[PDB]
Amino acid sequence: MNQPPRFQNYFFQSYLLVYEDTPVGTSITQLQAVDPDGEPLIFGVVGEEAMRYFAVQGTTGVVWLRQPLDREAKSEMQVEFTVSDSQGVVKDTVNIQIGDVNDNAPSFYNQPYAIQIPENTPVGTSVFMVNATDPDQGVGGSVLFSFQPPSQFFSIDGARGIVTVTRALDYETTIAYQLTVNATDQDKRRPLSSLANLAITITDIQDMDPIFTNLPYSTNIMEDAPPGYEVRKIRAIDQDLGRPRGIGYTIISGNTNSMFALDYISGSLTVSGQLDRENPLYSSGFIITVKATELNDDRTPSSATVTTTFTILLID
Ligand SMILES: [Ca+2]
Ligand SMILES: [Ca+2]
Ligand SMILES: [Ca+2]
Ligand SMILES: [Ca+2]
Ligand SMILES: [Ca+2]
Ligand SMILES: [Ca+2]
Ligand SMILES: [Ca+2]
Repeated sequence: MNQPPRFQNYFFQSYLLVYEDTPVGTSITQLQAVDPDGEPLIFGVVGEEAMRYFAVQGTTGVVWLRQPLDREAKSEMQVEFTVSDSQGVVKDTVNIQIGDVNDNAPSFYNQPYAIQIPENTPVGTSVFMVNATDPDQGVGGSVLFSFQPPSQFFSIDGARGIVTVTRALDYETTIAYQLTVNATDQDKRRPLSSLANLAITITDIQDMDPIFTNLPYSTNIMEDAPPGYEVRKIRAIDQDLGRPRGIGYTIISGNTNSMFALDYISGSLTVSGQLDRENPLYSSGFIITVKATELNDDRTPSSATVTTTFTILLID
């Protein structure tokens, strides 16, 4: 009594691994069967998808790949093979798993990457997160982030891609950082990587005292010089250039007999009294000190001040 053949390959009970990089023409396996009748057998494969991907040599059982594979497109196939004798056909299904190779670089997303942060951001603070996927499996899909070149002022966490400030920032030294993030997969035979720019703008904070312009201020004037005559226009600026504050100008000392007047807003230092060169109160001249004070929006004084001391002499 003729008996139908039986397939034997382990992979009918489990899966047949075919790596995605297998070239067209490669023999991916050989079907094996037993039949008790001393009779030739014919091997093949059925189904439109399977017959397009695989060729079976009728006579030997050898299975060949007809078509290129791509795990990231299709990771898996159900495939029915057949073995035939003089009596009929036997069919069994095989789950064919498409094995992964590291053939994709990491991809950044949510670009462009840029942030604005103020110069007083504390060391330790996390200011950005990069995002990247890699569709490969295992270590070939595991991403490590780093800065190339590395930064003295920022770090990025290898696994999480979180950027932190690692040294005190300062608008007065550096207003912009152009950093470069690297994303590398962990596949040790063939690693792959890609790059993204990260733009960090720095923002100004009031942390600089004002400073006097056009120094020095020591001036000689005619002893005859009348009331209203401008000795000098005094000028100071907020060194915080991003959102400067107004300045208030005062005379602190040495203005003997209220001889001079200093306009609070304009800095115009003028003669107010009648000059008398040899009066014993000021025969040596005037050693005047002047203060510029940064003002709050609402015109009340701040603590940011600067003083300069200069001499006014009187001439024949
Ligand atoms: Ca048979
Ligand atoms: Ca692929
Ligand atoms: Ca990869
Ligand atoms: Ca892959
Ligand atoms: Ca600063
Ligand atoms: Ca500042
Ligand atoms: Ca200031």
